[PDB]
Amino acid sequence: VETFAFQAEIAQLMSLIINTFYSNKEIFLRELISNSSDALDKIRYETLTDPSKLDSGKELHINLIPNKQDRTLTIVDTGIGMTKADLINNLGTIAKSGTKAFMEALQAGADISMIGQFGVGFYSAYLVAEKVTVITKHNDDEQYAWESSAGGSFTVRTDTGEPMGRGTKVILHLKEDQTEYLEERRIKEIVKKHSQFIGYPITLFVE
Ligand SMILES: O=c1[nH]c2cc(CNS(=O)(=O)c3cccc4ccccc34)ccc2n1-c1cc(Cl)c(O)cc1O
Repeated sequence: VETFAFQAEIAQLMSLIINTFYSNKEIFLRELISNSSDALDKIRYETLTDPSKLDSGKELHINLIPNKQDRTLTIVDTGIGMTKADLINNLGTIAKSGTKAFMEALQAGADISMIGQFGVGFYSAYLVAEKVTVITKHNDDEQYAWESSAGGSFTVRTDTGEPMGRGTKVILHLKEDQTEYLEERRIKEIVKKHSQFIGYPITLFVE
């Protein structure tokens, strides 16, 4: 298991997300679905020139899976996925130029929801999750698991769980007071409000 530090601005962003009083936490789902849509756009794009890219799975979709027993909400997509290097590079060790000014804007009152437009919407997961596990499989690498409970670090390890074929699964281990996100009606409402016209099918599983 390898442990990495979050880049300083990323850690600062995570703390802002966890600490700032902001009731509109439901935006986390819109942001994770947006990332899934980008990943699906990318594999679709690559397949236009190389159909064999879809050998690991032809279906391009997003599934939302609540599990009340585990207190988890999982967002699964069959997008391009991430290699180990992609996880490290994109989920914690590098901050895009402009991140410092963006956080200064948040502090002066800009809406936390702007993290999506800026390109750091994944971290919205920490509005509702005490821990996030990201399981991913890219055609060019083996299956990996990234994980973090914030606190300034994340881990990466090869994953031995159920093979995914291709894509990414974000497992949100919900905070005790955020169980509304395991309810069918609540998830349905959020998807309709914020993600109704995504260009790939979104299936909300039930229990
Ligand atoms: O697995 C992948 N591959 C993805 C490829 C892109 C392309 N855009 S990018 O800026 O080049 C970029 C490249 C690699 C990793 C990125 C991670 C986040 C945002 C942009 C990233 C977008 C999302 C991707 N995801 C993914 C990630 C999260 Cl966090 C999620 O919740 C669900 C997901 O499917």
